[PDB]
Amino acid sequence: MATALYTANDFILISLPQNAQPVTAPGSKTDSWFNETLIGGRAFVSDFKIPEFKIG
Amino acid sequence: LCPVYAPFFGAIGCASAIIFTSLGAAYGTAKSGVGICATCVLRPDLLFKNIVPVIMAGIIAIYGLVVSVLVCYSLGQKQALYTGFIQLGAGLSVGLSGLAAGFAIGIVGDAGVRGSSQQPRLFVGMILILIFAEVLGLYGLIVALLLNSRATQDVV
Repeated sequence: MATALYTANDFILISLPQNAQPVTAPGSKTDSWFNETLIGGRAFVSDFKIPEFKIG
Repeated sequence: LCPVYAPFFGAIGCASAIIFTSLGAAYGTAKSGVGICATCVLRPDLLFKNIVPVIMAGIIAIYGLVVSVLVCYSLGQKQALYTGFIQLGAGLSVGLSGLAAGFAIGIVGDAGVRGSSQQPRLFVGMILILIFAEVLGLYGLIVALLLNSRATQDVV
């Protein structure tokens, strides 16, 4: 890049269905993909899972 | 047939090959530098990506330098007037066409680096238009080389 400066860790939050599959890499699980495949393998993937509350 | 005032035209052809290509390259470098130094204040990461109009301007001055050196190494005191006329034509052919190529490179480069920070896809269009603008000086280089190849061919 050069249209923006970053020098501090940036985050993207995703949520996906747990049955999902990437079509940029078929034959992969989403979790396995984040670590290995995603941006040259240099992605740090962190847990962010939360459970059910009570829905009206 | 080979008079005394004959290397005057060759000296003017050796001067005008580098003078007008340097004027064109100087217009291109000035316009593109005003563009870069106003578009890379906020986007400094693509500074070294935008120096390509300035390089395309400098290749025009290199084109003028090559023709001026080749005309310089064919001068002489007792040369023909035909040789002086061909060297004048070969100097003007590269000079006043590299001037136009430098005008085009400066205008296209300014307008392309001022808008390539907004749209990142415009860079491969700016490079493509600057190729057509630099082939304008390459044509004058080809005409100057083909003239200077015949400056001393069948000369008495």
